[PDB]
Amino acid sequence: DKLSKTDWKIVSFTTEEASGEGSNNGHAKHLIDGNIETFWHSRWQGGSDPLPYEIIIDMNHRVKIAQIELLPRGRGSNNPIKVVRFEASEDGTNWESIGQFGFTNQDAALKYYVKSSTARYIKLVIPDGVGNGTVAAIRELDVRGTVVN
Repeated sequence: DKLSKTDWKIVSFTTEEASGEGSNNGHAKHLIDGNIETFWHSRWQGGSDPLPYEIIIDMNHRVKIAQIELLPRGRGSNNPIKVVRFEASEDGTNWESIGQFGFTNQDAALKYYVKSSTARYIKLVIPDGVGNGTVAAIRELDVRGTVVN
């Protein structure tokens, strides 16, 4: 029961790879395009960007969030993210932490049982100081929950 991402938009991001993966891969928008074969990648071409990394998504729906999933690059790639965090916001300005979790570069989705929260906006954070590096790649972010009418 993953929610439809068709209305989701990227608000902002710290870093993406806009050139090195071609026009149709590597960008922040590739996190939410529903395409398993594309991924957001942190910048590598022309040099890296320093941690922390964030990506803010406007779902364009208000959602009571039950779980968030991340689908790793996997496939034997170097993608050594260790720790991820999520934040959520009703209004886009006031943010709450909804949990910190582990990451491993497996092929199956990672399922994150976040703090129960209601939000229009979500934020993926790859923090500094916890042994993450500057190499990060994620095929999909998904949300399980219920749209508020």
